[PDB]
Amino acid sequence: EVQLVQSGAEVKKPGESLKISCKGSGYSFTNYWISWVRQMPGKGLEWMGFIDPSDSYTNYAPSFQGQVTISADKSISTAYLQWSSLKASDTAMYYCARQLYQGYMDTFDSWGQGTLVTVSSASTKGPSVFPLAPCSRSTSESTAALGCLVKDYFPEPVTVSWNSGALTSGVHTFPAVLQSSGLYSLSSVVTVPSSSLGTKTYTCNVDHKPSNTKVDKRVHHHHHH
Amino acid sequence: DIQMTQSPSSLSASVGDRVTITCRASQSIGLYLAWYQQKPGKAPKLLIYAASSLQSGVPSRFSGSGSGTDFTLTISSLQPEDFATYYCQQGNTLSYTFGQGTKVEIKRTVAAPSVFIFPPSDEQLKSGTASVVCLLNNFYPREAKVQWKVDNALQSGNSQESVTEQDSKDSTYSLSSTLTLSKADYEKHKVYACEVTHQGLSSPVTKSFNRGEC
Ligand SMILES: [Zn+2]
Ligand SMILES: [Zn+2]
Ligand SMILES: [Zn+2]
Repeated sequence: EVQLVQSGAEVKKPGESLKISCKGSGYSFTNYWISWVRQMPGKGLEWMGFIDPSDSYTNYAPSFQGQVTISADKSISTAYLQWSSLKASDTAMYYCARQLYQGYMDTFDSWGQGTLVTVSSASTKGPSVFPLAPCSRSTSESTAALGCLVKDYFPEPVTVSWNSGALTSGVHTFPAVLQSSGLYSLSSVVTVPSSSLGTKTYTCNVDHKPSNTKVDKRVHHHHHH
Repeated sequence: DIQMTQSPSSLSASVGDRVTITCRASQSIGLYLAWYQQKPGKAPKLLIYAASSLQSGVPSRFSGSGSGTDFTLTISSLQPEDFATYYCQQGNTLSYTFGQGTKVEIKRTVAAPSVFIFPPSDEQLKSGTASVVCLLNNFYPREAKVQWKVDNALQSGNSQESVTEQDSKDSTYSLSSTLTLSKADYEKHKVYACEVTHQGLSSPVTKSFNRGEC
């Protein structure tokens, strides 16, 4: 089967160079043009440009001309996208796609799995984890919400579990937000029986691979401050 | 270059529905329009090319029509695997351009949010910052208004929020909003409140606490 496999996610600082790659297989690499497409976080698809691997002819969208370089190594059926100097604004998912001319137009019939590129002046940092618990006398209803606030980490992602994975029902772990500090923050919450609040313990388990850290936090509200 | 405009930007539909999404080009592109499907975290998939030609392996419930500047993608008898974002793409001339996407979401009945407020932890306060969190749990539709009030004054510019994707079991959303203050500012005020407006609520719901009585 036709297959494009892209290189792994990259976390970079502004000013650094970066070359990412796209390896084709299951077809004659040299016979099909390859396009690169950008997708910024939460946004749509943007065509960047293409290369004809056979003669190395390239073409770029106006906004990308001079900004990036597309190349190919037919020897190894590989296409490349590269920047001399990254900016935070280059943060996005990047796809390579095979072009198949059908119905008298170029179509992108096969896509790589995407390469996430994060560009930030931030440095790797593990999260702080704080409990989310209701004020002592505010739980009126039969069900209550508890949670953990996972703050000030970089880069994404963290993974959050509850009670070592024993608790999965009613858990919502929210998308991270990027703070003005350049660090991420997210919350994970769970709804539980109001009656269990005095009986059962609830602990969030937060793993952050990039910093090699793991933080457990028992959720409660103290009776003095 | 040629601008592609899709409508609507999002829509909610039920399994079995006939769904129609439109694409408008800023100038004629003849028949040279393709449609793509994309799910979160995943690569796009080609569905239709040359306006109405079905890509090999794509289910025939997908069909495309149109010519010139106005095109439509139709999904007959929408299936559970079809909730996703759809993009048009013109291939008339370079530079190739895509529409901004249409997200097809799951229709269900109105559900009011359950609202919770959480005061900052003592551990956080020790380090100089106070995060106050408001949770809106399991609501539908997605549109919701959260307003923070501190000593009964509306807050602006000091909160961030985010929203889950639709729940796999009940198709609802949840939302978390965080109000961030310095410890010094937190300690000077008394009343912390989040006020929620949503179609499922007859009037706004407010959850609050008093610092020092919490
Ligand atoms: Zn050529
Ligand atoms: Zn005040
Ligand atoms: Zn207290």
